[PDB]
This record gives sequence, structure tokens and C-alpha cells, in this order.
Amino acid sequence: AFAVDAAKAYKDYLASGGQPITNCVKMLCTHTGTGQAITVTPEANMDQESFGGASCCLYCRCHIDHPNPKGFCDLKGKYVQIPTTCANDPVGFTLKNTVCTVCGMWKGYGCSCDQ
Amino acid sequence: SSQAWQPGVAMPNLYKMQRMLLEKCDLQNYGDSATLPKGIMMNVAKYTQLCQYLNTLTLAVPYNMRVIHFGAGSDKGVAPGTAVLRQWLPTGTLLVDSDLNDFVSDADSTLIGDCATVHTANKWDLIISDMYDPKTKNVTKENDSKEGFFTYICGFIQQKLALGGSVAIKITEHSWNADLYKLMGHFAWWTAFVTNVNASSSEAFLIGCNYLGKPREQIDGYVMHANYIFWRNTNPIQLSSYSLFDMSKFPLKLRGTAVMSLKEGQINDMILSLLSKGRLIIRENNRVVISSDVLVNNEN
Ligand SMILES: C[S@@+](CC[C@H](N)C(=O)[O-])C[C@H]1O[C@@H](n2cnc3c(N)ncnc32)[C@H](O)[C@@H]1O
Ligand SMILES: Cn1c(=O)c2[nH]cnc2n(C)c1=O
Ligand code: NA
Ligand code: NA
Ligand SMILES: [Zn+2]
Ligand SMILES: [Zn+2]
Repeated sequence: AFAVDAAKAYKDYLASGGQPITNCVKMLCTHTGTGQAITVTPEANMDQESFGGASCCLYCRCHIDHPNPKGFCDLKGKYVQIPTTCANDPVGFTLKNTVCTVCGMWKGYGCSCDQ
Repeated sequence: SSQAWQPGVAMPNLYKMQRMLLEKCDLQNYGDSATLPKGIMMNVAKYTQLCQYLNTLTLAVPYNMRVIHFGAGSDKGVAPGTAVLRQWLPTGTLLVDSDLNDFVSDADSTLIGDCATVHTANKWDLIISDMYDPKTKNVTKENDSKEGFFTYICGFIQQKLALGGSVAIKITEHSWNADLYKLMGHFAWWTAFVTNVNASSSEAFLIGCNYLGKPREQIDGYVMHANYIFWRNTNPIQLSSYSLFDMSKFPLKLRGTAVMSLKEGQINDMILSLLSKGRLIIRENNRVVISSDVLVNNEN
């Protein structure tokens, strides 16, 4: 009944003032994309930065098993769009937020389905 | 001049035709660094400019394209160049990368080990290598052709690059191999390309465009490296990041180039012509299957 809770450890580390994980791979792009959260190619809009997905995944970067029961990664091999205001901590952003399954935008950072 | 707006500079043809002796590389702007866009890694900028230049060549871009990327790890434990390659290549392109040391990657599959351990059942449409050992750079010793991973790369191209495919292999003043230059004469066209963001380095990418599987031209690789250094020594390149701000036409166009499985007896001049124009890839279209040899040791 024991498994390491990496997400809680990183969140707690952040809340106590630890420096965000760095060397997330930021892509060059036009910043005229759809703004969707996780895409097959960089899709940042003017308010976002696009990053290589694997470098923004806590589980990839920490060399640990993904919580997906089959060990699949939501980010590796794709590009993740991070609001520019949060681009200092892309790993923390992807960990703490969820993608709208309807529109593909980040809940609270693009998804307007609740309008 | 207007070169500052290009992604980089390719070796002018007249330099390729010289018969120079090898000298030390002495760059006017040695030690200068380009100012990169905020938060952008050198190797993202470098691979972006490489891909921007590759867009100007007659690359074969088939459906079911397969690309292999050697030396893809970084001292950061991530793979910036792989991320750029995957951005550039058409969606669905099979991308394999590899490096000596463990790293986290966006490639479809990653092999960790010496490149000499890497084997593939299939042939490849594009081979990219950023392999480099800084211990080759020794300005106090003679600068001879290097073997090591260059020996592997030469054999790998000849055995596993599809006809019509292309390569980009990183070299420097001291990290180079004469047979690899000789092998550039087995492509329809070739060059040495210097990225504008890294213009103050003797680095270049040695690009072979459209593999013909036989010599189109006999190149002496010792002389050709001397020609490359002579070019670098007499042509300062202004550091520039300008092309990074223009990504509107970055993605490689899915040309849908034909793939055919042909036997050696069937490759006539008309086929060679098609290969030379980026209009044909010759290989099987089977499954992509890779492996890495593992040396087993019991130290008990
Ligand atoms: C300039 S770095 C790679 C930078 C990387 N392309 C990037 O996108 O940041 C040189 C790479 O070549 C690798 N390399 C050098 N010799 C190698 C060998 N014999 N086999 C496999 N990889 C090698 C190094 O481990 C090292 O990671
Ligand atoms: C390219 N290059 C140079 O241009 C240079 N100039 C002085 N040292 C130098 N070194 C070590 C070098 O590698
Ligand atoms: Na190709
Ligand atoms: Na070197
Ligand atoms: Zn992951
Ligand atoms: Zn929504």
C-alpha cells in the first residue's frame, strides 16, 4: 500500500519556496496558434509559450512511473502550451491544471465551455 | 551582408573546389555569443536554423517517413534538438533518437548507449547527428581524421540510409572524418552549413542531400576538411538570431514523395535522376524495429 507521491512532494516543495524545475524545452513558434493545452505541434497564442512535452512532465523529468495505469504519458511527444505568466514553472503548471475534454483548452486558462 | 537574415551560411562552391592544406581554425569573432530570444536554449536555436536551411533543399519527404537522431541527449538530461526535429517534421513521422547518456525525450523511441551498439532492421529517410566529444578538441596536437562514432556513422549511412535520403552530421575543426567527406560525394549534392547563432564556432553540419548509393564524385576528405577550414578562416560570419523570429514557414512540407522497393539491377539513370530531385525514396516500407546491444558483466 506504499507508492511515492511525487506530485505532492513537488507541490509542497514549491509552497515552501523551492525553485521550479528548469530546462523545460521552450520552442520557437509564431504564437498565432489555437491556444489549446496539449497539441501535436506548437500552438501557443500570444498569451502562451510552447514547450516540448516530455521536458514539462514531472514523471518524465523525475525518472518515475506515470500514474496512468498503463504508464502512458499525456505530454511526451507532444507540445504543451503554458500561459506566459506561468512559464517560470511549466512542470508545476501541467501538474496543477487540467485540460477541458470538450474544447482542449486549459480549465481557467482558455476553456470557455462554462459560458 | 544579407546573410544575417538567413538561418546560416552554406560553404560556397568555389571553396569546395580548392586544394588547400589544413591549418588551424582562427575565427575573427571567436568567443562572442549571439543574443538568443528570451528563454530560448542555444540548441533549440541551432536546430531551428538547421531545419530552416534544410527546408531549402530537395529533401525527400514521404508518407511513413522515418528519421533517426544520434547524440540527442544534453548535459541537461533533456533533448532540445529532438523537440525541434519533431516540430519540423510532418506529424506522424517516426522519430528515433539516441545518446550515450540517459535523457528524457519526445522521440517515439530512445536508445541509450554508445551509437556503435545501435542496430535497425529498417532503412531511414533522414539521419541527424549531433554527436560530439569535447575531448577531441586539442589545439596542442595535430588534427587528424577522427574515427570513433564517425566510423559508425559512415557504415550506418551506407547500410541503412534509403536511396534519396539525406543526412546532417555535426562536425567541428577537430571533430571530423575524411571518409564522411568522401561519402558526401555519394549524394546528389552536399554542403557544410554553419548556423548563424553559432557562427563564432568552428562547428558546421555536413549535409548530404539525396543519397545515390554510389560515388557521383570522388572527394578527398583530408583536402575537403582543409577547404572547409580555409573557408571558415577567411569568411567571418556575423552572429545572428534574426531567422528565429520568422517561423511562419517553418514546418517541413509533407511532399508525399514516392517510396519504392527496387533491387540494385533496377536502378537506372532515370531512377537516379528521380532520386537526385528529391522525388523518390528506395527502401522497404516495413515496420521500424530497433535495438541496442548490451554488454553483460557480472562483477561479483
Ligand atoms: C553537443 S551534445 C548533444 C546536444 C543535443 N543534440 C541537444 O539537442 O542539446 C554531444 C552529444 O553527443 C553524444 N555522444 C558523443 N559521443 C557519443 C557516442 N560514441 N555514442 C553516442 N553518443 C555520443 C554526447 O553524450 C553528447 O550527449
Ligand atoms: C574556432 N577557434 C578559434 O577561432 C580560435 N581562436 C583562438 N582560439 C580558437 N579556438 C580554440 C577555436 O576553436
Ligand atoms: Na529525406
Ligand atoms: Na572540437
Ligand atoms: Zn511524462
Ligand atoms: Zn472547454
